[PDB]
Amino acid sequence: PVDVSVSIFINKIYGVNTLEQTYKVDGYIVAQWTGKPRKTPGDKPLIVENTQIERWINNGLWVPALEFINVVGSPDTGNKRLMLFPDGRVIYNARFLGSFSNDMDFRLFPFDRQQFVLELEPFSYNNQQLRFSDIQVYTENIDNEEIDEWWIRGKASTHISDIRYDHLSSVQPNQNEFSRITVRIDAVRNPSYYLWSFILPLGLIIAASWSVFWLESFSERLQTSFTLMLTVVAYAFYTSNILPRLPYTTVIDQMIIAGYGSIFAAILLIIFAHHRQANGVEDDLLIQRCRLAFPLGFLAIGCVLVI
Amino acid sequence: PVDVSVSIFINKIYGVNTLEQTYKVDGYIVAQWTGKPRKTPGDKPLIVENTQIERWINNGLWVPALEFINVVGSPDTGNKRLMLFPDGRVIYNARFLGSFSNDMDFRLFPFDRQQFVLELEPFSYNNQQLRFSDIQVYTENIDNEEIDEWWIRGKASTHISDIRYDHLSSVQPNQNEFSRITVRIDAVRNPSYYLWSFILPLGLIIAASWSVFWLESFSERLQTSFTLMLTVVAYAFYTSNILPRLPYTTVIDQMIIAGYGSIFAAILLIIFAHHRQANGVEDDLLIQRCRLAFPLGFLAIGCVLVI
Amino acid sequence: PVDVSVSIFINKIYGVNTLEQTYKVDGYIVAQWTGKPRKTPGDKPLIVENTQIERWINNGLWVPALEFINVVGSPDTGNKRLMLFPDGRVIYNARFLGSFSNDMDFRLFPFDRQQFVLELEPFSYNNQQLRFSDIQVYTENIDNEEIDEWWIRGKASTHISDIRYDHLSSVQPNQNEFSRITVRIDAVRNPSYYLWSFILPLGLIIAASWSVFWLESFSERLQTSFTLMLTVVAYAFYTSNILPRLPYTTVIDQMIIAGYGSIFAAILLIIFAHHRQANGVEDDLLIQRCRLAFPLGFLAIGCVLVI
Amino acid sequence: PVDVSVSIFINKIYGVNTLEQTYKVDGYIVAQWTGKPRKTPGDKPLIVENTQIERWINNGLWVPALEFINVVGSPDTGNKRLMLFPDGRVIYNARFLGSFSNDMDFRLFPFDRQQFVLELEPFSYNNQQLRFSDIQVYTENIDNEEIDEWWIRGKASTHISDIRYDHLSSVQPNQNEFSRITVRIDAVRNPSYYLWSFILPLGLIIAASWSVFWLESFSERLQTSFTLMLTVVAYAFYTSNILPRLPYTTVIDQMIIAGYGSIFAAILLIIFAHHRQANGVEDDLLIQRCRLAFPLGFLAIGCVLVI
Amino acid sequence: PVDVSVSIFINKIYGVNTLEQTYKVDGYIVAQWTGKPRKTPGDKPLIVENTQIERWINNGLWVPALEFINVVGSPDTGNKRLMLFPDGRVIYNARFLGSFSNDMDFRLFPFDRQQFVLELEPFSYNNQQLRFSDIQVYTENIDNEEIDEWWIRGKASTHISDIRYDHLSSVQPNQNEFSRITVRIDAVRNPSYYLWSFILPLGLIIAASWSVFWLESFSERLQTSFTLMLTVVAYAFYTSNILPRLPYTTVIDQMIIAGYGSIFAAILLIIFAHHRQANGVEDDLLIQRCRLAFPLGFLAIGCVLVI
Ligand SMILES: CN1CCN(C(=O)O[C@@H]2c3nccnc3C(=O)N2c2ccc(Cl)cn2)CC1
Ligand SMILES: CN1CCN(C(=O)O[C@@H]2c3nccnc3C(=O)N2c2ccc(Cl)cn2)CC1
Ligand SMILES: CN1CCN(C(=O)O[C@@H]2c3nccnc3C(=O)N2c2ccc(Cl)cn2)CC1
Ligand SMILES: CN1CCN(C(=O)O[C@@H]2c3nccnc3C(=O)N2c2ccc(Cl)cn2)CC1
Ligand SMILES: CN1CCN(C(=O)O[C@@H]2c3nccnc3C(=O)N2c2ccc(Cl)cn2)CC1
Repeated sequence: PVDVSVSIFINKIYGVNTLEQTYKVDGYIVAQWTGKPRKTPGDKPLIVENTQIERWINNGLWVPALEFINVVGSPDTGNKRLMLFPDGRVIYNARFLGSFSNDMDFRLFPFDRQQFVLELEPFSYNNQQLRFSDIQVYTENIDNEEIDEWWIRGKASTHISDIRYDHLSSVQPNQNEFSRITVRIDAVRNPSYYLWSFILPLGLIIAASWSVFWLESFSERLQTSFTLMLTVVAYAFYTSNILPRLPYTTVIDQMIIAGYGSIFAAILLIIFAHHRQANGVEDDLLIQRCRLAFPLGFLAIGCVLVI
Repeated sequence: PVDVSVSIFINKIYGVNTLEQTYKVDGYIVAQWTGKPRKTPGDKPLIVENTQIERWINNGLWVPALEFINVVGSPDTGNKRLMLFPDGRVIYNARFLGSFSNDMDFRLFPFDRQQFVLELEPFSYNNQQLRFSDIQVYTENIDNEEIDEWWIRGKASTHISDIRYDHLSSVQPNQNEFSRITVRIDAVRNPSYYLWSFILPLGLIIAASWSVFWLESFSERLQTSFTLMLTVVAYAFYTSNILPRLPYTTVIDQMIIAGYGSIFAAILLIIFAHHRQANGVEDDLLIQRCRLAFPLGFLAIGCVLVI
Repeated sequence: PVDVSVSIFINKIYGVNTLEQTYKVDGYIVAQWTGKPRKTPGDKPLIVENTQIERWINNGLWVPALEFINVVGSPDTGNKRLMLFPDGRVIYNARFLGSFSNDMDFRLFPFDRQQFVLELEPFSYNNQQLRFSDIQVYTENIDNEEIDEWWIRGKASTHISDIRYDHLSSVQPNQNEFSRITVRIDAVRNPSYYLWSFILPLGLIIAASWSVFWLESFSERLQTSFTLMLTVVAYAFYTSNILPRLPYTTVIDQMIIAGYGSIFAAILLIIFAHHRQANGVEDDLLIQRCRLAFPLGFLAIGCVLVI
Repeated sequence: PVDVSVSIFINKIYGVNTLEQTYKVDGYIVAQWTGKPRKTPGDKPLIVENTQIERWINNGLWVPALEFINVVGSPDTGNKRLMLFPDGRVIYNARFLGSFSNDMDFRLFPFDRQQFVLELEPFSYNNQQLRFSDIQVYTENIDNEEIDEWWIRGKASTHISDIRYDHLSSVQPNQNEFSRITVRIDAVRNPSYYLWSFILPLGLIIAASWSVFWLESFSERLQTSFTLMLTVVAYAFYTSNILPRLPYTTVIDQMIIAGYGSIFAAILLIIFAHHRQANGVEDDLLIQRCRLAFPLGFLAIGCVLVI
Repeated sequence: PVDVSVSIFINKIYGVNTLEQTYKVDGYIVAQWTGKPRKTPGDKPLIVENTQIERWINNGLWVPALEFINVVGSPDTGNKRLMLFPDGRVIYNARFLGSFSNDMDFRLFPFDRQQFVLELEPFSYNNQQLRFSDIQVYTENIDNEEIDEWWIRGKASTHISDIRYDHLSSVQPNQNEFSRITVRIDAVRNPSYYLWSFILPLGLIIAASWSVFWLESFSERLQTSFTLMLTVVAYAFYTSNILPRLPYTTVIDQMIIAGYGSIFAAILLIIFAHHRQANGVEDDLLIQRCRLAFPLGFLAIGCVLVI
């Protein structure tokens, strides 16, 4: 059972696709194992780049194909390198840019916590043939957190395991466990942009909605919530067109639903204030003055949606 | 007639193109058929990965090309593996990402039922040369329905059948039936996002539209439905910029039309109210008070569109 | 002069690009021609799939390149197959997906009739070297038009001709006419979406524009016409974002220009009615009541557009 | 010094990318030169299609690589052809699709004059080794300009010149001038769509803005200018979503700023009119009756854009 | 320790992706080194183009792969050229187009200062095997600055350095410093388009907002502030849709925030003016006439955000 020791060097994690639950990783794989000793020129290690690697594989060099289990599509492999040592050991070094897949929950956007994952697994060789000895992951990142969209928490957490593959086994009974390296990088979204540019003005819109009650006439009170309604639509349009695509409501979506709610609720009280009377124009002196009543009724219903 | 056994492993079904009637399928194919026995190194099955498979083919390994009938474009093939057993049998295993085509009706969106389909068929060998012995499909999915756009329902239908290509047959008469594997995976759309952020406020807009009759003045009444019209336009827009491209009207698309209708029907009633008179300002006390007439008249005419 | 029988089987015609004048065709080419008899294994027809065709060609197999004349870029090719019969004859079968070029008039959108074309031609052999014996095209489609964007009308037109490249001929004089196959598929656009979701409400906006004249005051008449204008801009905006980009105006675009007009004409009359007076508010006592005059005056200006 | 004759046949010029200063050119390249006499099968010219050309190159056939100096990326090449004549001469024919770069000024859009340029040059051979003997360009386009976005004007300009790369020469001193073919194709934009759907309504918006002065009251005069303001924004938007992305203002863009200006200037005058007084309500019966004054001040700013 | 002399020729720097922090570079690499003397045809340096380069490599030509350290994905390579001299020296020449990554701060857009960076380093060989003797960069760009998006300021930066990978060294101890060429080009953004088309009209929007205090009534003062609010939303939208996407606010983003605030402060002062009284309509003679107060109060807070 060949021991393969791995090092992944992560260069940039970028381009998160909310819809596809996808993110881009550029970096390097280094894979090392020990073969039977060789005679290299001089005595110095033999270097074999790109094209020539296939030539060595033809003359019988075992260079096992390691699949990125959760890569969507197949990665752009940059340069490849075989490092063949005379003491026997073999190093395969190559650059890759890949699009990777992971479960991503975006429901509390723009306050999501996500985690970026890599899954390596030898493509054709079982655990009894090729085994992952160890893995080091190097996230050569740090600093400039507010210039980048995401805050990396940890240093990269790792777990090597055995996967079975209990569908038709049968082919090779007793031996259908593959060893799998699983690298996880934890991360937090830097919400500033979304707070100041989406959350804040959506609030000023929402708040200023409640100023509909400081209007004197019923005609004023009502004709204005129609403009005010048109505003939340202008906003939802502005919001939706800019924000990441998801198949669900995020927190910001709910804020917008709440805007439609306060305003539609406003419409109802306002019409109600007017026509519920003991004459015709008996506008409920206190209900018309719910100018404080439901702004804080919104903030109570607001603090409960937080739970 | 070579018996070929297939097993398809479905990893991710994503990216439905509504206009193109398209979806993405990531997975693995395993194909097995049995040959004349080989003398393999050691005695354990021989592994041939990617490039070396072509090398084996140039030397006469029969690897029959299995075509994805309904793949739009030609799939992204990942690692390929030939697994050659001494008892003769041959296993072809490769990872694939493909764009598949199937008839998709999205009329009752966002509540569509869809079925993601795969059709396998040997590219050059007929039922009398190469035959599909059996096929199993494994969708090793589970959990997180409320996170995903699509909810898979069954375990996946399978069907092997025989296709008669009766166009110039003639070339090889009597032997022009190809055997076809058909996988069908049932699905339902996640209607939550479309309900809460589209259906709901669209209703509040349509509903608030009716509050125009609670206005005292005629000029207020009329000038108002023009802001109100401007609303359903800004809203139809927000919908169409965000919702999926189609060549037909969905349930939402209709709501928008009924939206335009209520307002335009209103405008007419309002002018009628005013100008159908025996003086100038004889507003039909009852017709100006059709505040209940067409709000509940909209629910009957609205629900008849459901039949 | 080698006789080539061609047969194209059309699977999907999708993805029309209105600015670039483009469409996608997925299907298969089958080309048949006859060589000197071969000694094939058994005596049965010899099959050569993908990778191997190029190999036979290094050993002198003439497999002439047939070019897609009006293809944009170079086609996505699926599986290749040579079918080599012992009596001499040779059949080439391949799958393709290509983006094709053709003149397309979209002036009468959403009611265009279009025709999707394939133009095949030998890439290197003239009419005296390679000639198209015949060509048949099978678009084994039918049914479900109300699901697809386009409705195919005919069964496909065919045309074999001779193309005379008379630019420097000279090199090989008297012999530079290549034989060309031309396929034609007629189609009609499915106007349903555009009828209900563009034409109808745009008609309602314009119609409701005319309701400006039932407004009592001048202040009312002119201000409401500003909202009216903004609704046509909001509509102008919703139209252009969803509708296909063209370098010319369609029918829907004109309805829009007509909209801005009916509204701008009213602005002018409305100011006129009021300021053309013998006192100050002498709205030409009758002209303000052109409530019927220019709506049907619009429909006549509308039918002058039948020309 | 090898004499090479070139002929380019342009099939389609399309897809102008304003931002990147790029356009697509599809066509064929033909190059002819005279080698040492050969013995071809029969004695008529030998044809070598695609794959097979490298094979001929591997055996010492000089097929010199001619680079498209201004191509963005590397061209999509379709079928390749070698034509080997017994008298020595060699013909290289290939189809290409390329994105080419040239300086493009889009300021006076939608009436720009652009020129599509192709630049050809041997990649590895200097003027003393390989020289462009002559070149002719064929624009086999014609008819129906009214359906196409761009109108090709001339019959294509041609220039063979010598480029002196005087950077370290040194390597090969006295000999580092490359021969360069320059093709120029002038064209004009189809101004129809933009005149009718941008300029005409952009104008009617700006014009109707001026009706603010026929409003009687000060509220009306001031408040409407705000609604009037929102319209130039909504119009600014539609303009921006549809029109080409540039790093500078176009004519229309300036038209839009002028819309914003006329309205902001009106805001001031309207306020000035009201408050420049000898009472409170000394509304300049005249400055409020600059109803003719500043529409022609706009026609003046309009004619100043020409100076 | 092989001396490699490098020269980069920059053709075009374009296509900057703000979210990915990406930009496109088209140009040429020249690499020169001296090997052991060769026997070339004639005595003139031998030319080996594209395809034939690998053929020389398979015969043992050392052609070391130079990695673009900071490239995103792997470059589109055009023509390659090997120039093999009799005296030993070898020149590698290739055109390339790549997307490169560099840290980009876009906080004070549109008044950005950026620097476009290229990083070269041998993929497999350290400082002791392969060393960069010198490098010159030629950016033969100039002029028409007001036509191109970015104004290249300095000439070109050059820095050869030694990178110490101190990760498992071990494998090759004492020798794991690679020599790195770093090219820096400074550039400044052309702020014209965003000034004249964004900054300016945004300013006129904000300013014309303050005129709400010149309105006589409270309803005039309040209701208009809502149309004023919807106008900022409209502008936010138009801005957002056109401007480059980033994860943080730029200057324009703040202007919009300031716009939202100014309107909300107005909603407040205005309601307050009205209800802070000793009667009911005692509109504070100074606070109603904060017509100068907070137009200038915005200018100090506007001037303090700059400092
Ligand atoms: C990464 N590597 C290991 C797994 N492979 C694989 O084994 O494929 C399928 C697979 N994919 C998903 C889930 N289960 C299975 C399974 O049981 N397979 C299988 C089963 C038998 C044989 Cl001979 C080959 N493959 C592809 C290459
Ligand atoms: C998957 N497969 C079966 C179909 N092949 C082929 O049959 O293509 C066509 C095809 N496509 C669609 C409908 N009918 C036909 C037909 O009659 N064909 C055909 C073409 C050539 C020959 Cl020799 C025999 N048959 C190619 C490979
Ligand atoms: C199908 N086809 C590809 C184009 N080929 C070719 O003929 O190239 C050009 C071409 N393209 C478009 C229009 N006319 C011509 C012409 O007259 N050509 C030409 C010019 C010289 C020689 Cl030797 C051969 N052909 C020939 C066969
Ligand atoms: C078509 N083409 C191929 C590449 N060639 C080349 O000359 O590239 C560079 C280049 N590109 C742009 C501007 N100047 C130069 C220069 O002086 N070069 C150069 C550098 C070294 C050597 Cl040996 C030869 N040429 C020139 C002709
Ligand atoms: C340009 N070139 C040199 C080095 N390569 C390389 O060094 O890969 C990794 C790498 N990438 C990023 C950061 N550090 C390292 C490291 O220490 N590696 C490594 C791992 C094993 C061996 Cl033998 C040599 N080097 C990449 C290609």
